[PDB]
Amino acid sequence: MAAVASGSGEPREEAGALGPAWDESQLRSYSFPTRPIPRLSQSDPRAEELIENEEPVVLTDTNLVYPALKWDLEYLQENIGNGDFSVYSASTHKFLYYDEKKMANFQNFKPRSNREEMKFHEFVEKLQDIQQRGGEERLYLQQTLNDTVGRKIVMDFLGFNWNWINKQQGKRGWGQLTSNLLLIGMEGNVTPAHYDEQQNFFAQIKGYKRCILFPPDQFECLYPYPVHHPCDRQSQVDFDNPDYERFPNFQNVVGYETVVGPGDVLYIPMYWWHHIESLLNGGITITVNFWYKGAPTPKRIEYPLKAHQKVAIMRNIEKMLGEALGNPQEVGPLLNTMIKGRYN
Amino acid sequence: MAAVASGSGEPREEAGALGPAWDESQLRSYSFPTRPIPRLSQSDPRAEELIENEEPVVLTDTNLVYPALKWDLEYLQENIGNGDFSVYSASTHKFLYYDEKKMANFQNFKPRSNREEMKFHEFVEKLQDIQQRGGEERLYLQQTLNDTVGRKIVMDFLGFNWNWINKQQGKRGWGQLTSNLLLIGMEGNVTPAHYDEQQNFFAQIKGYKRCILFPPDQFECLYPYPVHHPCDRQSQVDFDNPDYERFPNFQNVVGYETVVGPGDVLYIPMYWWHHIESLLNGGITITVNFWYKGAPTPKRIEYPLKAHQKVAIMRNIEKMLGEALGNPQEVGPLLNTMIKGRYN
Amino acid sequence: LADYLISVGADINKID
Amino acid sequence: LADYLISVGADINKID
Ligand SMILES: O=C(O)CNC(=O)C(=O)O
Ligand SMILES: O=C(O)CNC(=O)C(=O)O
Ligand SMILES: [Zn+2]
Ligand SMILES: [Zn+2]
Repeated sequence: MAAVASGSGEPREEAGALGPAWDESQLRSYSFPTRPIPRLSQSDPRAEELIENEEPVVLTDTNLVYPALKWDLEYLQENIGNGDFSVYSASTHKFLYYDEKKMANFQNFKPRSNREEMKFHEFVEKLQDIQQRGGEERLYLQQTLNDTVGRKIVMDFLGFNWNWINKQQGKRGWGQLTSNLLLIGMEGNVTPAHYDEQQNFFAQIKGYKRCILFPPDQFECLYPYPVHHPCDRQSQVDFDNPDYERFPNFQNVVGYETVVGPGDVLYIPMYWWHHIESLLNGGITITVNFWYKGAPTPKRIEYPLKAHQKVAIMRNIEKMLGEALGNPQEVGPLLNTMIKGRYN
Repeated sequence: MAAVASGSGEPREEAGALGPAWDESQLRSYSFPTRPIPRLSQSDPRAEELIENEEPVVLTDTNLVYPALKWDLEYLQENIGNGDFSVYSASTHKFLYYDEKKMANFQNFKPRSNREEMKFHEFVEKLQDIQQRGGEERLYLQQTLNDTVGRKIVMDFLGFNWNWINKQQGKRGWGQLTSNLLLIGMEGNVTPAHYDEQQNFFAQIKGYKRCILFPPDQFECLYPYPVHHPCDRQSQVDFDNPDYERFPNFQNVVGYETVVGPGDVLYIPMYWWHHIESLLNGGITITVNFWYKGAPTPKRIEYPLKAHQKVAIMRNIEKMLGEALGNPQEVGPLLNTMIKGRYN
Repeated sequence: LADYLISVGADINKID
Repeated sequence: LADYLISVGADINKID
């Protein structure tokens, strides 16, 4: 009987009989099924095939950020330098991303998280203050690595496996590395489902993160915000309380998931939705991603179109209409007028 | 109490005490209100103002087609030449226009009228055959005037008031005259509501036609077919039996109407919807229209946009998506995906 | 471009 | 053009 959906599978055993890395109670509970993302060696031809076909895979032995595996708050505070770091703060576990430039278009959007620039030692101290007073405030540091980092971090950065990732960039025809985002979160933090328009090698350093991915063909089930809204590219669906009246096809969504730990690298293909959560009671998490611009669009389109190309078309229709109407608020009414009693 | 809608008004009296030109029983009955289109002399500055503002007006004294006022079936059969004339045939009074080039896109569209090419004497004879046998078949001749017409028709054509209409073309910045369509219909024939993308001076020659116009801002109430459908630019609504479940905003439509007779010229502005019916029991009708390409689009758009510019935008979105998806049938599903739970 | 989207065609109820 | 509509941007969850 057809009535597969293993999810992250049986938790892995840490070497030296150090016990399970995590347990099922540290995962949040959601309404949809999932199947596992494959975990493979970087020397496995299957892994090359998945990356080539823009499908996710966890690579267990790239050594991509090997020198960063010794990173923790004390080491970073000593060596990360005196630059500013963007720290998001929220009274909820969900850190929904928003584009500050688009907030003028939507005056009624009130962010639930707020950004504060601070030095790294201030970040560590605010964490301490929270932890000792039993506070419910949550922090998520998210900052691109820049030229202000200290000498030891430079040394560690130079020690990444550029041989391997530069070869991937070349083999896939991708554009330049645009940035490395340092992500330091508290246990239980969640980045809600969204897609990015760049290719991502997501390199886990400390702690464990559950990553739930959805292919671009589930656009219909995930209901992104309007393109001019500050939450462009993020799902409108509250995974903790899905509104099935507004979002009926969320009842059909099916994810791919994995739990990445220190040394793992997750390939998140461009336009793939991803929901990322730091495991409950797992301590702080540290990740560095590697964002690459996608390979150029082919000069002559080949049919059938891929799912992500249809997403690109819809985004461009929304952008063009916003510019032509002179106001993004008129996009919706025009689109509805175009469809009602004509295409629906 | 605000609870104006005169319609065509009290029928006009024919000169020489020849009685009313028409009576209310010769008009079909419809569900919506209407107000009158103004009837003015071409020397009235109000008429110039209406044409300039792309609003309809009936001009009563242009002499635009003065030499054609003696036209009837016998005169035309003698002098119109031996060319082919497109004659549409239908078992209904409604002659819904369709684009034969688009029929490959929609295999399930079965036209209710059929086109037959014939000589003018064959057209007259088929009319006779119908009239004598009490048949229910209906014919509508619709043919652009071309270089095959006989010498007397050339003389009559040369006698049109080109001084007047060439001045209008110049004053409005319109493009070239593209064609003169000769329209010869049977009493009771109806051309269902549609808009054209050219400017039209509609010159009535024989019989009376009731013209019901709707401004471009009633797009929302009139539900045009998809752009790739053969009935592009025609309303989907059956005015004789409006489906208010599919077309709810047809309950809000408001028209402008008039009855034109011999010597009248109706300005039908580009993008204005028009429904045209030859009066019941009024005999055959003869019209010649004058179609002009619109004035060029301004280089820099000025806001707010006019209603017809929003129509132009929607048409271009539908066209572009058809080309990009490689198949017009995919337009609807993509548009719905773009709107559902996002803009509606 | 914004200018292109406002551009009009010249389609009319007449066979080509 | 058909090519333009398929073109992608480079937007990511990162402040400029
Ligand atoms: O790690 C997180 O919490 C969120 N990360 C991303 O969305 C990403 O790397 O693209
Ligand atoms: O006269 C008719 O029956 C139909 N005419 C038109 O749609 C027109 O002239 O644009
Ligand atoms: Zn992301
Ligand atoms: Zn017309």
